[PDB]
Amino acid sequence: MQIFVKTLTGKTITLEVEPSDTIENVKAKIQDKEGIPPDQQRLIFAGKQLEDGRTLSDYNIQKESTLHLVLRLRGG
Amino acid sequence: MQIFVKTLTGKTITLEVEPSDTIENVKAKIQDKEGIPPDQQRLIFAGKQLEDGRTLSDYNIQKESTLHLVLRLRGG
Amino acid sequence: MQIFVKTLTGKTITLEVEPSDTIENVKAKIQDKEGIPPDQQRLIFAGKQLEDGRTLSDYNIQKESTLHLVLRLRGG
Amino acid sequence: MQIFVKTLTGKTITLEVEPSDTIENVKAKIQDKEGIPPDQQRLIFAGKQLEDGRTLSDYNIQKESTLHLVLRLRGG
Amino acid sequence: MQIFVKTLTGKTITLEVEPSDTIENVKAKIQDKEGIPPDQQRLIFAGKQLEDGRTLSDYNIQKESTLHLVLRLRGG
Amino acid sequence: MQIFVKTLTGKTITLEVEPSDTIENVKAKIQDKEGIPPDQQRLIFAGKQLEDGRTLSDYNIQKESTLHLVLRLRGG
Amino acid sequence: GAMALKRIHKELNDLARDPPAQCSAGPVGDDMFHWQATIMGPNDSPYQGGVFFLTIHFPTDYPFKPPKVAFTTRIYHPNINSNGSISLDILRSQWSPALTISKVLLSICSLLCDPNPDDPLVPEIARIYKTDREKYNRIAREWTQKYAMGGSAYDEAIMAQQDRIQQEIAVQNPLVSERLELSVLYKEYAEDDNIYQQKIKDLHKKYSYIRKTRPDGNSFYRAFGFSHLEALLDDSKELQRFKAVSAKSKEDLVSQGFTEFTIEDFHNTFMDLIEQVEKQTSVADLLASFNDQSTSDYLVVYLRLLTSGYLQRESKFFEHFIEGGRTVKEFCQQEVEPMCKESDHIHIIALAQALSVSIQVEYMDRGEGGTTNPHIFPEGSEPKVYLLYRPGHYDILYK
Amino acid sequence: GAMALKRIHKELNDLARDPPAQCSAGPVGDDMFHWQATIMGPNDSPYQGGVFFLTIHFPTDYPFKPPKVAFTTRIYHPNINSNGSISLDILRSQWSPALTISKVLLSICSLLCDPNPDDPLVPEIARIYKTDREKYNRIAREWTQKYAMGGSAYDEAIMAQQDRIQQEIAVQNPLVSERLELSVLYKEYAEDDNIYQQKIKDLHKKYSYIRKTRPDGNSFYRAFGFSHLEALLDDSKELQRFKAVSAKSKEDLVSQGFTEFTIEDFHNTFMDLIEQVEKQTSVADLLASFNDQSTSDYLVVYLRLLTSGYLQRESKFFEHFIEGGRTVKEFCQQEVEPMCKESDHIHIIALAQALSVSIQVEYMDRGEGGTTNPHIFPEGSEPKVYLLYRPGHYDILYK
Amino acid sequence: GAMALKRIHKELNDLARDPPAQCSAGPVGDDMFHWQATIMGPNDSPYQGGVFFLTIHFPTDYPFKPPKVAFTTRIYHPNINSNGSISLDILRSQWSPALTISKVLLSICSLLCDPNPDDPLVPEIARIYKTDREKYNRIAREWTQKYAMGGSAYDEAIMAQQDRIQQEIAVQNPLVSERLELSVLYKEYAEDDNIYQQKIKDLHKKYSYIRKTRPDGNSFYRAFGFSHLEALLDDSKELQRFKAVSAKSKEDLVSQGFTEFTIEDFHNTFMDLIEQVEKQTSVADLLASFNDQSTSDYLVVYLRLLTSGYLQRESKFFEHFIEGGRTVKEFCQQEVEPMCKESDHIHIIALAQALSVSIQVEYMDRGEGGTTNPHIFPEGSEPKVYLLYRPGHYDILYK
Repeated sequence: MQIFVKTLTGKTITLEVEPSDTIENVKAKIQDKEGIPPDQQRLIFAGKQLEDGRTLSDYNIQKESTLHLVLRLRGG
Repeated sequence: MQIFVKTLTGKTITLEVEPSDTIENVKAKIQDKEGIPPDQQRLIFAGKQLEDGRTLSDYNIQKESTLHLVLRLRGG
Repeated sequence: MQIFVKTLTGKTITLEVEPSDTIENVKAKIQDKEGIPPDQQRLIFAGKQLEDGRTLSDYNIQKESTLHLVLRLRGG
Repeated sequence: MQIFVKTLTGKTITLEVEPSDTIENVKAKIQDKEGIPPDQQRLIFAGKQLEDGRTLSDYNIQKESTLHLVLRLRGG
Repeated sequence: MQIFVKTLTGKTITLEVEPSDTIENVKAKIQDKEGIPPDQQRLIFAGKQLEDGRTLSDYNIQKESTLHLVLRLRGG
Repeated sequence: MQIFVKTLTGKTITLEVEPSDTIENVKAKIQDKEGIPPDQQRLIFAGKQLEDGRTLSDYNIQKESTLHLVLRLRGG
Repeated sequence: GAMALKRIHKELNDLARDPPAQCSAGPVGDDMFHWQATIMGPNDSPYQGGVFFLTIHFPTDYPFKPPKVAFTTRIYHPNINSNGSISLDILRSQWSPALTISKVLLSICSLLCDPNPDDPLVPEIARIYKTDREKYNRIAREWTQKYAMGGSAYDEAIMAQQDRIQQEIAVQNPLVSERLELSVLYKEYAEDDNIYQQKIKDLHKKYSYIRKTRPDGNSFYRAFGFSHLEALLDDSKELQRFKAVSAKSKEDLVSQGFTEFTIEDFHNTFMDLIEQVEKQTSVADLLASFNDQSTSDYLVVYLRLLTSGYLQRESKFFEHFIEGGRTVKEFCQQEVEPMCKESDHIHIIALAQALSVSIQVEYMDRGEGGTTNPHIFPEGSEPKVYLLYRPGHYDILYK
Repeated sequence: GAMALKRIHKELNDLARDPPAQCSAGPVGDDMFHWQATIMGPNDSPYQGGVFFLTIHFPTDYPFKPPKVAFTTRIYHPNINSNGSISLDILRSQWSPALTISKVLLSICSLLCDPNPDDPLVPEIARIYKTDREKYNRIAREWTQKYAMGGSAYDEAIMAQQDRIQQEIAVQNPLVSERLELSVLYKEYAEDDNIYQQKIKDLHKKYSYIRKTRPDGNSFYRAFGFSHLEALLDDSKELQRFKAVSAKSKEDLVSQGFTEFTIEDFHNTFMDLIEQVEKQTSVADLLASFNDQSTSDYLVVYLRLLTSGYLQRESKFFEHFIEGGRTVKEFCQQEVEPMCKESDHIHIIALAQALSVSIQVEYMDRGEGGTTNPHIFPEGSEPKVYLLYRPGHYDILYK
Repeated sequence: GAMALKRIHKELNDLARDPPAQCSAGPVGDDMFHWQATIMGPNDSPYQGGVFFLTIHFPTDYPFKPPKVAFTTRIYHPNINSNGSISLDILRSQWSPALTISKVLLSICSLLCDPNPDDPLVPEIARIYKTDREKYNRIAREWTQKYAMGGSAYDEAIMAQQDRIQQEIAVQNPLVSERLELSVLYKEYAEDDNIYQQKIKDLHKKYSYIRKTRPDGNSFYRAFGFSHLEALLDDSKELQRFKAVSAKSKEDLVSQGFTEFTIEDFHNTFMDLIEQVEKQTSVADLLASFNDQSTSDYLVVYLRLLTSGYLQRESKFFEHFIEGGRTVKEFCQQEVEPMCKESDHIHIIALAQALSVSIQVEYMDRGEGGTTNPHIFPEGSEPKVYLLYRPGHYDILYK
């Protein structure tokens, strides 16, 4: 069970996850890789916004799905 | 001590608790009266979303304080 | 008998005048307030350019009319 | 001494004056012949608009000099 | 037998040549005047590009024709 | 020694020369067989255009080397 | 695409309805999706006295995406980088399709008087403003003095002022009003004012009707033109002569050094206006022509051109009739040829002699008697066209 | 002119066919001859993380002359001057008419990863790169950090990301699907997943059919609207009341401070949608209306506006029901009024009370039983409109 | 209004009528209200050798308001700030509606040679110029050297030069002349020139008629194409084979790495030209096709593409036949694919082998005899298409 997440550049990250993993947990792994703080992250699967406190299994994210990392930028 | 929780539908519910009762425990106590499963509940005390792990006195919820019940229901 | 004159900014000045007052006299009061020399001033009431040597009464400027201060800038 | 004043209409008028005669006095003397009220008159001697207070020898108007009569008439 | 060559500015140079003169010879005279190295020169008569090793007579350049100096600029 | 020269039309011509023979001489020897005047000829040996003054051993053309004949023909 | 454009037009309509004096914006030339905003430094700011330009690019899909807005003028401010990007979030995440570009505009105008060191775009300026306000105000004033005060800017600002003014004037009066009983003049003046009211009595003696014109600066040429065409709306021969001299006038002008292709259009509008009057149409139709913006204005331009032409032609005659050291052609280039410049007696005589026609003007200011004295100048003629002069303004009079 | 324009259209078609993720370009608003290119700093560059903008001006005669292309964003590079001019020669002497603007684009994108110190535009940078690469990479990274990373650029980039995402989503699902047997849901989930499959069994108990909507962020408003109109596709009086309250709603909104002319169009689309249902047309026709982009979207906008309106009207009631320190109007401006923002329970109750209508929602996530519990909220009513909630997404249910 | 646009078109017509060599301006791509001016530093200036760009924005209401004009190129001058604003007042207060943008242009061009320290925009530069002229000239020259001399402008300038040149050439000769008796050639040369005249005698021996083409750089492809189609204007089978190979040629090219959608249009023009000849129309009609700019040019482009295609296909054959160290594909990208580049022997053989057709060329320069020698190259074939080569130029010959 591994997942794929595309960033703004078109760059793809690969992640080691389980269907029962929290979304914020995933955001945390992405932080461990790229360095983007979790709160600056907004994740999207199949057009759906992923709540921090839910699990991959809740959103029907199966093996080798493709996620999206959209950065919410502070309004400056 | 007893507590108040106002649903978004306008309804108000009185609950029987103690300062050491966990949030999850309270959500269960709401499921008893209103039949709504805990994982579908998000309750707010004064602008702050309450996390399941914490107790009542953790958030400084005293006698006769008023909570606010909202359903999970985030979609688009 | 008091008059209103809008500047370039949309800023409005209030002035104490009489219908028999000279236009250059008014330009002089405006100089006393803002500091704009009279010759740098061009006054407009109801789309009409106001001659320096005439009187308010000549131009039909009644109580609480609205004038316009347009600055003729030296051509540099 | 006597003087010349050319109207803009092409007409030329001869006037009876003396070097100490004021401009207003002369404008009156023009009102006599041509019937035009003084306050409607602006007369120019060699590019310079003559002010009502001054005399003739003030502007160095000698014998047989030529003035130029124009009406007030400024509008838009 | 003298020739005319217009530069980029619209500036016209006059040159002393003979119909049997080489094109590179002409480019050389232009170098002697303006200071433009021959290799930076591209000459045009009647829309035709002039080969370095040919003669004016080859291109039908008669007395008082008009040439064109277009500078090939190094690509930087 | 004898030499080879390939025309652009696909034809191949064998010539009788010696290392001290000038390029112009060779172009004449080509005019003999193919009837093409020398000044209309540009021949290339290994990417390098041969100048009329030089000899064969100048360009290091050995026994059984292959030249390439192209016509002048530059226009537009 | 389509609905986006339509919407942009609606927004421009709204912004034109209630014009802001301090901050306005509008399309650049032809382009509807490219606007330029002119916002004035608010008084009681450090930015006071400055003029700041913005560029506005409407996305091809609108209102659904917010407009892209940025300062071209450099400005010192915690929420605006020297790159020019504005940091308020109704332009980014908080944008509703129901919002107007006007709301955005005064959102920025508001952002000037009251900055936002909460969520700063420029951390350093934020720090300065939040801690030492002296330095902030001083620096900001210096930056205004440098970048916002240039000799480009002030021209644009004043241009905007003028446009606002005669837009209000435009919505107030039409270019040429319908024929009016001059009793209406009684309303224009206070009962407190006796002298004017009685001069209106005296004017009521001589003339039955009055036709008002816009106080746009061109009022003399507008009135003169309209009344003089309406005069030949009947007379058979006068129309012919007028048409002839007006036709030759173009050639005279071109020969006088005016570039033909430019004045050709204006001449065309003029001759077309003579054409509507050629075979008589009721006054209301040519009036309808005169109330069209560009037609009327083109006519005004041509009349000014004629004025300047005859002025320079006879130049050694008028040369001593002008105040100042200006030559005659300089006077033409300054006080006559350009639009919206006020006209004087010299202009009237010049235009009259240019078209070879008669004019009478009733001067009404402050009389010793109620008498408002007439002025007829071709000398001693019998003019059939009458104008009312009040200070700063010309109108048409009908006997 | 003609063929140049046609060609430009062809090139845009080709570039749209196989979109580059890193470097894309397109027309600015209306103008076909003016394009803006967004090219991303390639990873394993110094330019990594940066976003660089280009302007592209197609000559009036095209393809015969090459397009004029230049960086608006400042960049450190031997082949690009701080003036912005790009020094590769397919843009100057080597340009064939057979070349595409795409070729140019990836020619530049290639020029980034692999510069060209052979024929340098900027001699100094060339020297630095050719000799000391450390300094080059460091400086280039700093320049990227300064000029290419601004809070503008990034907005545009992320905008592009979003657009790509819901373009893929768009080609995946239609805005509103045809009425479907909900057995199809069985396909959406793995056989490995038992709990969901059995909750689908339990959902199959209660409801016969399902109608899917696009996961575009507006799915709730879209579903709610469609199903609630389709509900009055028959009922005679309900259509009347709904039409009445929806008609008054505009006036309430305008009176609530919304600018009328903007919301007028959206209101019009709404009322027209009520008009198609007024005299009953088969569900397929109003569905055909809902599958048009801008019509459906306009409707969504209006529903959001109603939501915000009633939210602010009753504001002191909802005030304590919202997480965070935001006021109610701030919550409206952020989480409701703008498009594509997710909707919550508060939104549903608000819209329901706004139109005074009944709603039932079937919550399906992970059950202790197979039971998917209903929620009916007007309190204790008898709702004829049913919606299926799955996490992150709303759908329509038919009993 | 739209009269503004019409006027702008008139002004562009006037500016095109009498083109200034030093300072010209014109619209940017599609936009009529946005122009770019290219003004050259006048000789006997400090600004000599420099190229200065201006932007011109015509107000939506024109001529009534003056155009907004500013230098994009930085310049040292008392009347122009580094902000770019020009300080002459025909652009501000003195603007008449009768003025032309050309007048403005040479007003600025005049402002360069003769500045105006009377009413300075930049007080310091004014002081320097008025007091020490040495320093002024030196500094101004340095500023020219820096800002105005960049590798970006010079391209545009030279582009303009080229355009002027083949515009004159265009008005001189048509793309393809009518069939002419070659006695006309006698007129082209002086009686002083014996050798050429007698070579014309010798050419008169072999050929009856001559058809001239434009010396635009494409003359070979133009002539080759026209004469080779006109050749199959009768022959039944040759038209078929030519059509077949020309049809397959597109697929070969696309397969060779050329982007299809670009070359598709050119291929279409080619095949349409074969279509006009398919069912025979008189030579005059296809000639009428060849005298249309873009049709003929599109054909030329395709012929160049074929040339390059077969050149790269057989590349290891031609590889040693090219001067310089260039590879074959580089040679194609440089000396063949782009328009207006001169063609050589290699091009002729390549195109001939590409279409599999026969060609004969009569070389006429300076003979030892009057003899102008033929060249037939497919080797030893019997060519029905004849061309006249004179140095720098190709023409068609008819026996």
